[PDB]
Amino acid sequence: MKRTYQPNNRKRAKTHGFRARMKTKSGRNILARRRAKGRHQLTVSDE
Amino acid sequence: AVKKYRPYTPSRRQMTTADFSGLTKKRPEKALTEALPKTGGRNNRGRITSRFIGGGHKRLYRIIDFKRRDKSGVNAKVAAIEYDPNRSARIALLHYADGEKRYILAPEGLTVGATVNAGPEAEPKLGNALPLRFVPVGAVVHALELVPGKGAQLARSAGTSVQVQGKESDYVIVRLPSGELRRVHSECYATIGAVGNAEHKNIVLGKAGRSRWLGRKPHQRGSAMNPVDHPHGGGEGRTGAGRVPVTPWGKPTKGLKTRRKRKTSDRFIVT
RNA sequence: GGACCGAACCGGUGCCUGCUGAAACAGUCUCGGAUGAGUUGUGUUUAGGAGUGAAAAGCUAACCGAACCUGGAGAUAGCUAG
RNA sequence: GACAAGGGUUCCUGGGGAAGGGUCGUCCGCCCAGGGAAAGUCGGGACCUAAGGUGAGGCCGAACGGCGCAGCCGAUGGACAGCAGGUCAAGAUUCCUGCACCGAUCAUGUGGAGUGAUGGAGGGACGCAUUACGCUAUCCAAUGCCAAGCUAUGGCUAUGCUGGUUGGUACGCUCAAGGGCGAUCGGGUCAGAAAAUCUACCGGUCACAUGCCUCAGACGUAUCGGGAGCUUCCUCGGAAGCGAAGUUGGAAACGCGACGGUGCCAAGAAAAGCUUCUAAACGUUGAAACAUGAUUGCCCGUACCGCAAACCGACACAGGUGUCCGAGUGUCAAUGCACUAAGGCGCGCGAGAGAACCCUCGUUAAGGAACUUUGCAAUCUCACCCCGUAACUUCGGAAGAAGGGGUCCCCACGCUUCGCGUGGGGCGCAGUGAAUAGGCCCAGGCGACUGUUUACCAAAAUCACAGCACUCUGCCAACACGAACAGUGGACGUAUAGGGUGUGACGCCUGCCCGGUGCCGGAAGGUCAAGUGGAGCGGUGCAAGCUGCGAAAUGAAGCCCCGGUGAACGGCGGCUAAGGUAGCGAAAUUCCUUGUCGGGUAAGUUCCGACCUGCACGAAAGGCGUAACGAUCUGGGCGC
RNA sequence: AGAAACUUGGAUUUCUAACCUGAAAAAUCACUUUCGGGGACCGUGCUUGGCGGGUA
Ligand SMILES: CC[C@H]1OC(=O)/C=C/[C@H](C)[C@@H](O[C@@H]2O[C@H](C)C[C@H](N(C)C)[C@H]2O)[C@@H](C)C[C@@H](C)C(=O)/C=C/[C@H]2O[C@@H]2[C@]1(O)CO[C@@H]1O[C@H](C)[C@@H](O)[C@@H](OC)[C@H]1OC
Ligand SMILES: [Mg+2]
Ligand SMILES: [Mg+2]
Ligand SMILES: [Mg+2]
Ligand SMILES: [Mg+2]
Ligand SMILES: [Mg+2]
Ligand SMILES: [Mg+2]
Ligand SMILES: [Mg+2]
Ligand SMILES: [Mg+2]
Ligand SMILES: [Mg+2]
Ligand SMILES: [Mg+2]
Ligand SMILES: [Mg+2]
Ligand SMILES: [Mg+2]
Ligand SMILES: [Mg+2]
Ligand SMILES: [Mg+2]
Ligand SMILES: [Mg+2]
Ligand SMILES: [Mg+2]
Ligand SMILES: [Mg+2]
Ligand SMILES: [Mg+2]
Ligand SMILES: [Mg+2]
Ligand SMILES: [Mg+2]
Ligand SMILES: [Mg+2]
Ligand SMILES: [Mg+2]
Ligand SMILES: [Mg+2]
Ligand SMILES: [Mg+2]
Ligand SMILES: [Mg+2]
Ligand SMILES: [Mg+2]
Ligand SMILES: [Mg+2]
Ligand SMILES: [Mg+2]
Ligand SMILES: [Mg+2]
Ligand SMILES: [Mg+2]
Ligand SMILES: [Mg+2]
Ligand SMILES: [Mg+2]
Ligand SMILES: [Mg+2]
Ligand SMILES: [Mg+2]
Ligand SMILES: [Mg+2]
Ligand SMILES: [Mg+2]
Ligand SMILES: [Mg+2]
Ligand SMILES: [Mg+2]
Ligand SMILES: [Mg+2]
Ligand SMILES: [Mg+2]
Ligand SMILES: [Mg+2]
Ligand SMILES: [Mg+2]
Ligand SMILES: [Mg+2]
Ligand SMILES: [Mg+2]
Ligand SMILES: [Mg+2]
Ligand SMILES: [Mg+2]
Ligand SMILES: [Mg+2]
Ligand SMILES: [Mg+2]
Ligand SMILES: [Mg+2]
Ligand SMILES: [Mg+2]
Ligand SMILES: [Mg+2]
Ligand SMILES: [Mg+2]
Ligand SMILES: [Mg+2]
Ligand SMILES: [Mg+2]
Ligand SMILES: [Mg+2]
Ligand SMILES: [Mg+2]
Ligand SMILES: [Mg+2]
Ligand SMILES: [Mg+2]
Ligand SMILES: [Mg+2]
Ligand SMILES: [Mg+2]
Ligand SMILES: [Mg+2]
Ligand SMILES: [Mg+2]
Ligand SMILES: [Mg+2]
Ligand SMILES: [Mg+2]
Ligand SMILES: [Mg+2]
Ligand SMILES: [Mg+2]
Ligand SMILES: [Mg+2]
Ligand SMILES: [Mg+2]
Ligand SMILES: [Mg+2]
Ligand SMILES: [Mg+2]
Ligand SMILES: [Mg+2]
Ligand SMILES: [Mg+2]
Ligand SMILES: [Mg+2]
Ligand SMILES: [Mg+2]
Ligand SMILES: [Mg+2]
Ligand SMILES: [Mg+2]
Ligand SMILES: [Mg+2]
Ligand SMILES: [Mg+2]
Ligand SMILES: [Mg+2]
Ligand SMILES: [Mg+2]
Ligand SMILES: [Mg+2]
Ligand SMILES: [Mg+2]
Ligand SMILES: [Mg+2]
Ligand SMILES: [Mg+2]
Ligand SMILES: [Mg+2]
Ligand SMILES: [Mg+2]
Ligand SMILES: [Mg+2]
Ligand SMILES: [Mg+2]
Ligand SMILES: [Mg+2]
Ligand SMILES: [Mg+2]
Ligand SMILES: [Mg+2]
Ligand SMILES: [Mg+2]
Ligand SMILES: [Mg+2]
Ligand SMILES: [Mg+2]
Repeated sequence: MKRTYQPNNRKRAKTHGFRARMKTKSGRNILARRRAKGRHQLTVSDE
Repeated sequence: AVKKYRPYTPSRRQMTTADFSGLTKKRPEKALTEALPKTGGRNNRGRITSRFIGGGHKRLYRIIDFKRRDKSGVNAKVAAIEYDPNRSARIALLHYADGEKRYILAPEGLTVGATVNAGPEAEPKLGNALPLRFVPVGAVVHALELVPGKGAQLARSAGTSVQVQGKESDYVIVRLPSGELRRVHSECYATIGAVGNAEHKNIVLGKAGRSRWLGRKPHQRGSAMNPVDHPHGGGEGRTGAGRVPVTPWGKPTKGLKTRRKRKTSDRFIVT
């Protein structure tokens, strides 16, 4: 009955982290998209 | 000359394993061993390519000297003969009068402590490495170079002979273990005699686990699959219509060789 | 010793119980493996007609004969409702 | 009980009581405020490298982008100096106490000169199972020691009872298993790019036991702690002082000695630190290194939950969660079972009642499967000794076959102890006295076998499997991912190899049919694109010329045509190319069907055996057998 | 109809600077080079026709 979400600070920082989004173009597109929405840090790194 | 077992288990009844008594028991000899087996079942970009590779006992690499060209005129003593995990064809450690160790393939019948030699002035003794121009007609050799330099390539698995045939200028006919006839440059080096461990064909891996220990992994039939997965697969019951491989083609007698420059450099290839 | 019995551990055989559950797959009892083709941690690599798969069209973040999200997009609806 | 992950103040104190808490609530993991978290030595970083990631130059590519050597990043691994105690309400190898250690910089002296790299050497550098010797942790006994007191119920008056019984450090000609060991001179340049006094090879010499070197651990002396308890105060229950003893016997690790031994094959990381050598450079008055004193010690993590009410599950959820410790008695052994220590808890509604019915249990007359689709379910069996044990077999096995006996307490005698044998005696319905512990057999179908699978209705007769066969591939291999003359897998592989395909241990075997299709080979002829060729036909112009169309001949692969090809797709029949060789047959195949006969039963639509009339078996989509195996499916029997 | 020359095409053959490719002090690349082997082939760019349930 192990469930889907098994936390992990290095996992989450690695995939999803701001350095990871900034790497690929399409990630930087997620960054421009969220900034445009004015999200309170959509970037997952250190909120 | 191969081990057997009483049927004390269902799978030891057939299992057989090779003789080791002739192998010197010694570690692979550090510094001659880049190890880094780095087992890799897949392909350059993360896709599987040759199906069914899978982990077996970790190996280390022994760096064979497949050319033996720079020690010409320099005698070497046979230090020992050893298992090689990756070669199916025991290696022979070599202590040169230069005082540098080097591995070689083990010729069948190469006793420990024999002297061996390389270079054009080298008698066609067992284990010597000399050019094909200097090999007498009909002689049996292994560890031959496809090109002068670049190293040997054609006679390397255990029991593999290549017998010399004729001699055109700047070239030498030969019979490959496959039986094809090949012109080959007289400047290529080769080693005298057949490859050793000749009886390796007859070991019978007695159980599944053995093929797993070797790193081969269970090998699916198409007929067991589903149409989605493979052409033979699907259908209620069992069979198949048209016989073709994974992605489609012949597996009976579709010629696979192309129309290459190599095609001019061999006589009567078949079988 | 892909040997035996058998805890841990991995599993899931038959019955019952549970069925607005204690639980969106479980419990007691029973049962298979248990030095091996074994079990497990961390790091990491392969993905959508694509990956993986001792092969069920299985699995690919709780319903995969082709995932999710956004978008084309108010798709089209000889059909049903109003 | 201690951790990692994850959580994020949930920790401690003082308050609170709306809401969360399945009821309550004066309480709480809830609300409010204040405090608590201490490191040269533990983990990480200023060190190292693996998979993987990244990558100046470099190789590709409609863009964006994909690769890729050195290099760099990256612990899950390598390297590395501290132990014993005390104690906040709340931290502790971090603070305090006692002693110790590590690098750095400097000063005094000894020394007295050589230091010695981005480069060489060696070394760090490793598997699995099993196993001898010694030892500690640690546990057990007692009329050993120490401390306390009482005891009474019937008795004991202590040889009863309860509790305790050593950790660190330093010295030691004390004991001590186990464990590691070559030393050297010279030679060859052809060996480490060069060098080298380092390493590799060759040779001259002792390289027997030995001989060195090493202390696990023990004993002892000292010393710093600790120590059962005791003393006083007491603001409700804490605080501070003092402090005995430390025996003899036994058991024992997966820890230590260790990098021990032996056997095995599937043959068991890298790099730095580290030890040697030189190049270069400085230095050869003032060097290395040693000693003593000093100053010096950065950054991050430490609270609390952490098998769970503090993490994943929407919950204070019966689920899930990697490592480490995990005492005692009994019982062949054990992390098993029963009771229990330390420790932790009684699961955040409660009280009555003692109807139907439902769940989970205990017993049951006579009968014993008559139940039913089926013995489904639940009984029966049950551990360890002893005797005994079949067809069949691949000679291993079937086998824990089947079956029978023993099992407790006491005395004596014997023995290899704990324990056991023997003899005699005692008690109960009963002695593995409670708990953990197989029901067995005959006979078939299918698969040889262990294994694998439909996360969440299918575990199988499915997949895989060893073995077998065909076929492909000569190496920039065949095949496979791919923007692609990049790169990569195959593979640092080489025909005893690798891909594909079907078959599926083992044994006897594997028949007839190349017409159709695929494949392999042939090649006189038929056919066949673009292109080469340009006969001729037409427009326009007065003309030169410019222009539309276009025929023969010639022109590849391919197909027609010929031959072969079956563990190639395939076929082997009707009241064609061939027409079933062995084997088996009412079958997992049989329609008519409950075929007919027999066996089993009182009675047999099932099941076993025969027959053949095979609707519509048959030889690697393998045929027929086959010991062993099976939570397989089918029929019987014993026991219950 | 016999010779010379300009030749232009086709096929056999052979050669070497294009190009491919391998060892050596410098691991992918670049270099010298000894050189070595292949070699106007292959690879690739455009076009011709065949095959093409692999895919759509
Ligand atoms: C009882 C178990 C489940 O029901 C069924 O299987 C079936 C129920 C009906 C009888 C059936 O109706 C029939 O359809 C027919 C086509 C026609 C017929 N007509 C003639 C009337 C009709 O009668 C269905 C389709 C009706 C429909 C409402 C439906 O889809 C109900 C779905 C699920 O709620 C039910 C469950 O109760 C959930 O049980 C789950 O079991 C798992 C194993 C658990 O892990 C757990 O999952 C977390 C649990 O909860 C999900
Ligand atoms: Mg913010
Ligand atoms: Mg951050
Ligand atoms: Mg034998
Ligand atoms: Mg695939
Ligand atoms: Mg196979
Ligand atoms: Mg299938
Ligand atoms: Mg299907
Ligand atoms: Mg298909
Ligand atoms: Mg069928
Ligand atoms: Mg098919
Ligand atoms: Mg394929
Ligand atoms: Mg076993
Ligand atoms: Mg499973
Ligand atoms: Mg379980
Ligand atoms: Mg069993
Ligand atoms: Mg078993
Ligand atoms: Mg597809
Ligand atoms: Mg799913
Ligand atoms: Mg969810
Ligand atoms: Mg869909
Ligand atoms: Mg619409
Ligand atoms: Mg539209
Ligand atoms: Mg439509
Ligand atoms: Mg944390
Ligand atoms: Mg509290
Ligand atoms: Mg309240
Ligand atoms: Mg309030
Ligand atoms: Mg309340
Ligand atoms: Mg209330
Ligand atoms: Mg409080
Ligand atoms: Mg690094
Ligand atoms: Mg690397
Ligand atoms: Mg990259
Ligand atoms: Mg790389
Ligand atoms: Mg680490
Ligand atoms: Mg340390
Ligand atoms: Mg450290
Ligand atoms: Mg300190
Ligand atoms: Mg206190
Ligand atoms: Mg604490
Ligand atoms: Mg302490
Ligand atoms: Mg020196
Ligand atoms: Mg021992
Ligand atoms: Mg006593
Ligand atoms: Mg006592
Ligand atoms: Mg003492
Ligand atoms: Mg480095
Ligand atoms: Mg703590
Ligand atoms: Mg914290
Ligand atoms: Mg819970
Ligand atoms: Mg677990
Ligand atoms: Mg224990
Ligand atoms: Mg115990
Ligand atoms: Mg015990
Ligand atoms: Mg227990
Ligand atoms: Mg608790
Ligand atoms: Mg009675
Ligand atoms: Mg009876
Ligand atoms: Mg009846
Ligand atoms: Mg009946
Ligand atoms: Mg019946
Ligand atoms: Mg039953
Ligand atoms: Mg017999
Ligand atoms: Mg016997
Ligand atoms: Mg049997
Ligand atoms: Mg058995
Ligand atoms: Mg009696
Ligand atoms: Mg009796
Ligand atoms: Mg009992
Ligand atoms: Mg009981
Ligand atoms: Mg039957
Ligand atoms: Mg099976
Ligand atoms: Mg299922
Ligand atoms: Mg799954
Ligand atoms: Mg099931
Ligand atoms: Mg290339
Ligand atoms: Mg099959
Ligand atoms: Mg046949
Ligand atoms: Mg019958
Ligand atoms: Mg029938
Ligand atoms: Mg009868
Ligand atoms: Mg009858
Ligand atoms: Mg039936
Ligand atoms: Mg019959
Ligand atoms: Mg059949
Ligand atoms: Mg067949
Ligand atoms: Mg079969
Ligand atoms: Mg049969
Ligand atoms: Mg099984
Ligand atoms: Mg059944
Ligand atoms: Mg039965
Ligand atoms: Mg075309
Ligand atoms: Mg289609
Ligand atoms: Mg078509």
